[PDB]
This record gives sequence, C-alpha cells and structure tokens, in this order.
Amino acid sequence: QVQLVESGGGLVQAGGSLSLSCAASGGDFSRNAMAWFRQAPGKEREFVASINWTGSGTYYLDSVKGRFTISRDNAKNALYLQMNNLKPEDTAVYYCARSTVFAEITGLAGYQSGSYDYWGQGTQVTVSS
Amino acid sequence: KQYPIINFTTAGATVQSYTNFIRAVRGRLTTGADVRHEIPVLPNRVGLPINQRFILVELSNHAELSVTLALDVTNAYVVGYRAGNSAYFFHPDNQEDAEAITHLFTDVQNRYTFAFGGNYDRLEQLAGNLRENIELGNGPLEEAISALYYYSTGGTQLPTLARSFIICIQMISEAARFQYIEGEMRTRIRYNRRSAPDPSVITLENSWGRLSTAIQESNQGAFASPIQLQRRNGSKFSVYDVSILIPIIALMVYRCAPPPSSQ
Repeated sequence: QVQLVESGGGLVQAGGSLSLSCAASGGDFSRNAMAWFRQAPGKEREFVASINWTGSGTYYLDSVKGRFTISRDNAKNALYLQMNNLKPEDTAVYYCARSTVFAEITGLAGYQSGSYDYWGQGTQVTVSS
Repeated sequence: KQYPIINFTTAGATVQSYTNFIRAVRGRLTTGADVRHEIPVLPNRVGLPINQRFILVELSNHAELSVTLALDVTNAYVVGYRAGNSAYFFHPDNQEDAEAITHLFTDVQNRYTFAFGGNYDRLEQLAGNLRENIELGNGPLEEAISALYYYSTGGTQLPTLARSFIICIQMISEAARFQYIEGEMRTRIRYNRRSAPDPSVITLENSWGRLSTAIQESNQGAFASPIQLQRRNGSKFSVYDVSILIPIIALMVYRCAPPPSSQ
C-alpha cells in the first residue's frame, strides 16, 4: 500500500521561505518518478516541479524557476520542495504525486496530472502582502 | 540523424519474409568482421560510439499499426520502444545505459522510463506467467504489436503489455541470436500455428551469455567446462564443444579479444 503525506506548509510573507516534505511509503520508491503540483481555488491545477528516480534530472514551471528546488531522498522515502523568494501567486494547496509505473517522465507527459497515479492529501500555502 | 531501421510486418508473413528479416537484423547488429569459430561476435561495448550503439526494428500488422523497437547492438537486446508520439524504456541497470538511451527517439513528444527492467524474471511476474505458458508465432506477434501501440492511449494494461514484450523479444532478439530459435519460429509461421516454446528454446535463452564465454574462451574449439542444456523433451545433455553450436547460435556477445592467426 502506497502512501503520500505532505508537511511543511503554512503562512509567510512575500519574499519569505518554506520547506515542503512528502512522506512516501509502500511500493518501490527509489524506482518511482515524482512531481509537485498545486491548485488555487477557481484556478486550474498547475504543474510545479518534477524529478526522476535518480538524484538528478528535474523540471520546473518557469515562474518558479530559480526560486524553487525539488529534491528527494531515496533512502528516506521522501520528496522535498524548497520555496524561497515567495510571491502572492504562489498561494495554493500544494500536492505531491507519484508514479509507481515510471522511474522517469519527460516531454509533454511530464506536466500532466494524468501520468501520476498516486497523490497526497495536500498542504496549504498562503503568502501575504 | 537516425539509427539503422529494419522493417517487418506480420501481414502475409511467410517463412521467407521472416527469415530475410532476421537476416537483415543480423546484418545491422554486426559487421561480420569479428568472427570466431565461424560465429559473428557482437561489437565490443567498451569504446563503442553512441551513434553506432543501437538499431531500429519497425513492426507493423495487418491492422497497419506500427511500433519501433530499439535494440542494443552489444547484447542484441530490446532496451525500449516507440509508438507514435510516446517512447518507452526499460529501467536501466546503471548510469551508463541511462545516458545511452537518451540518444534514442530524441524527437518524441513524451518519454517514459519504466520502473522495471526488461529481463525475463521481471516480465514473467508482471505478465502473470512464464515464457513456457506464453505462445509464439505470427498471431501472438500481431496482437503484441497492437497492445504496444494502444498502451500509449491507455488501451493496454500492464500484464498484457508485459506478455507482449516477452513475445517480441523472443521472436526478434532471441531469434536473431539463435538460428535454431529462428527455425522454431519458421515452423510456427509456416503452418500458421501458435505454441509456447519447449525446454530447449528456453534453456538456450538462459544460456546465451555463458555459451558466448565458453566459445571465446575455448581451446581450439574445445570448452574448458561444459554447459547443460535440454532437448525438446526436457532431458539434459552437456556441451563440451563448439562445432555443435555453429548450426545453433548466430551471434555472440564480446567476451574477450579475438584469437591468434592460427585458428
């Protein structure tokens, strides 16, 4: 049984910082492709960051490019999202998503919520001013 | 731009058309410059330029659905495949492979790497059953061609796809490796039968690497140690020599440097 639980959310001010964590269990994590998405109310669900099974190949929504950093610890069964210079746009419920079928997903498919079978409960991120 | 491509279709498949295909594949897998005990050796992985690394086998059926398979020229094995705008790769065993396969189908819209490898153990447990319980021949190839095609659209499920891999690998990779297994498929194709493979075929598949070693390690054609094998009735017999194999195995992986001028 595969599990996804996100933590580290909260409230900060424009320019402020947050550290996101997803706690995954079950399945083979070290071989699974992973991504972060986000959804604000009234807004469509948008892709944020993706990371393959190995340490590094990674892709970002360009609005977050250089501001955000996605990583993973395959020993800890954990996914991470680091958010640094934060903006009002960045306010949304943030979800972590897993593919147990795929170690890596690139190209167009990489941004599609459809390509990931498992999702987490989500964690709320609000930014002020 | 693109690696070499070999074309084959199951439509109107004869023993002739099948054989001229598998020959054409062999043509592209090796130059034939390295031949030991009369048997062609596959090019050596070490030092091999990525642009010579793979070959393309395009497969179509009567329904006119097509998929393109990628074969590593070092092991003559399928590392992944493309259907339309999606490309799919078996989970790499090491960093070096992972790099290599990025030079394949670079123009494809979507690129997926499986969390699983293409080795028989893995495929068998996914498809739900062993190679022995999985049939071969023109018909099982037509269906596998389709199932691979419709996977990109969600039409195909996993076990069905796994089984589809097991089929094509054997009918193409294994067939190319062994003229014997080529003959087993000729049989099936010729009469439009379909049957799972016998213990002989299976054991040959499991023994390919070891034979490759023994043969290139042989002393004037004589093995230092025997390799166990089965005939169609599943009874064992041991192989201490080369001349037995020449009618059997078409290609060999590269174990070591070639021999002296003598023989």
